Amino acid sequence: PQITLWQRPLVTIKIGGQLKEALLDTGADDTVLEEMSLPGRWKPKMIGGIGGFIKVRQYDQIPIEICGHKAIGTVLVGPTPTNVIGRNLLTQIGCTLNF
Amino acid sequence: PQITLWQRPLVTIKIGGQLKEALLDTGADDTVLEEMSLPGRWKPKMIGGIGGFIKVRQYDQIPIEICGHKAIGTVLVGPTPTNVIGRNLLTQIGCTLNF
Ligand SMILES: COC(=O)N[C@H](C(=O)NN(CC[C@@](O)(Cc1ccccc1)C(=O)N[C@H]1c2ccccc2C[C@H]1O)Cc1ccc(-c2ccccn2)cc1)C(C)(C)C
Repeated sequence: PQITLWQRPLVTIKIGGQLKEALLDTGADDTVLEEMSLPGRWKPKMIGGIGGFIKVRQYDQIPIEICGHKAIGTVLVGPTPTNVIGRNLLTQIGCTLNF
Repeated sequence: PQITLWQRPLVTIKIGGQLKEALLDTGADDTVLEEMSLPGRWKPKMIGGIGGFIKVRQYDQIPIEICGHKAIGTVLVGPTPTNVIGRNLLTQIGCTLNF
């Protein structure tokens, strides 16, 4: 689909069998979601944004659906102000910017 | 043009008679650039992202050119870790997400 940007590019994602709302963010390198539970062991990671950095838990090879498009990749979990889908997953669903 | 997301979507912008590199950020509500001088009146604003909030100066009706596409709008100036082009300007150059 083609999503204009007059409003936030919020979409429904499915992870761990649950539906959540997330922001398609071309400015984000990675994908970070609000506190939730995920299987397996996690690794530490520090991600930086506009206001500084936050510590997050890194889970790899996690199945995640974005607007119906299936993806399997790294999902970060921590105190993010909002759920954000970064380029690591945007590339998996074949997303591009066009103008 | 069509910008892939394998790498950060960086483009050249023209503003305040200066040439700078900025990031096309669909996850950004506003456009915020690192410290620079801009003409006209301004007012303080607190914007938040991963990490918390930072204080920036808000300049309105500022002419800007992105990848050859002219537009005008609000430009924020402050201690942002990187130059960001938000939705307020992405819409003007007809930028959309596609997959
Ligand atoms: C390489 O680092 C990243 O890609 N970080 C991601 C990220 O923050 N991306 N962000 C964009 C993030 C976001 O879109 C997330 C958000 C969306 C909605 C609500 C709250 C947060 C954002 O903050 N948006 C705000 C925003 C941003 C600019 C102007 C106005 C506004 C208003 C808000 O909409 C861009 C960015 C890139 C690099 C550095 C950086 C850091 C250190 C060193 C060098 N560079 C700092 C900011 C993330 C997510 C933490 C993985």
